Amino acid sequence: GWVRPDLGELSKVTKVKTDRPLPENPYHSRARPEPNPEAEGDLKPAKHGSRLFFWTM
Amino acid sequence: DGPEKNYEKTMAILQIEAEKAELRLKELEVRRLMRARGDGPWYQYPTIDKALIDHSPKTTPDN
Repeated sequence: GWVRPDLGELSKVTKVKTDRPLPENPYHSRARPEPNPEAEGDLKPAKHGSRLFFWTM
Repeated sequence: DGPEKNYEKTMAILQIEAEKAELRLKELEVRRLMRARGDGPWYQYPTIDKALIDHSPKTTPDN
């Protein structure tokens, strides 16, 4: 009592109702480095302008 | 002009130049600290972005 699978029918992707728990860390990844100190605040005029050599502004 | 002109005006020259002087010294050392430790907004060099990597299942299982 069997049925020949139709062409393409057997290649269909399928869902499996396994009861195995999800692998939390499949790659065994470690702790990741924390991000760089983020940027915040508002842009205010540069104090005393360029401040390069004698340029007052 | 009297002495209150040049006196208060020279004060302004010195105070502005002193703040400029100390800001320069801070910048030299801040730039040094940023280049050495790297935990700063600038002096950060390009790294490969994650979004380029692909998480789709591959042909081989062990990946």
